[PDB]
Amino acid sequence: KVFGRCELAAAMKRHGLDNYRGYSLGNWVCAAKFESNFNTQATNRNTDGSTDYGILQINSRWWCNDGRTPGSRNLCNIPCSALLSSDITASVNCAKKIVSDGNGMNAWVAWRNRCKGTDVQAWIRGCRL
Repeated sequence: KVFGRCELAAAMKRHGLDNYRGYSLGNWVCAAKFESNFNTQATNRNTDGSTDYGILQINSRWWCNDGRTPGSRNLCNIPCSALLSSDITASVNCAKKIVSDGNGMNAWVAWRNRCKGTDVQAWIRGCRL
């Protein structure tokens, strides 16, 4: 399901991502905007061979099991097929973990190269929350 912008912003807010670990809603929206275009059915095979999964783009090397990435850890304890569902509960329950590894949101390169240091509250501008 392709989530709108303010549409998504609301799904996160209630799932508990608005100020999780100290990162506002704006950072989260930006993350998936550049990592999937709000598309939750989005996947992308990485060079290392692992694949990214979800509207937050989460690889199977360190966070989920896809049944084809050798050296998997699956620290989230999931299948990566679950980060494709329209319901972003599992892609949120896992994002928290990743942002609590000690790297913060630096985990997402897209955020370190496109959202970090910019006006990110503009991503929730005009949304009724």
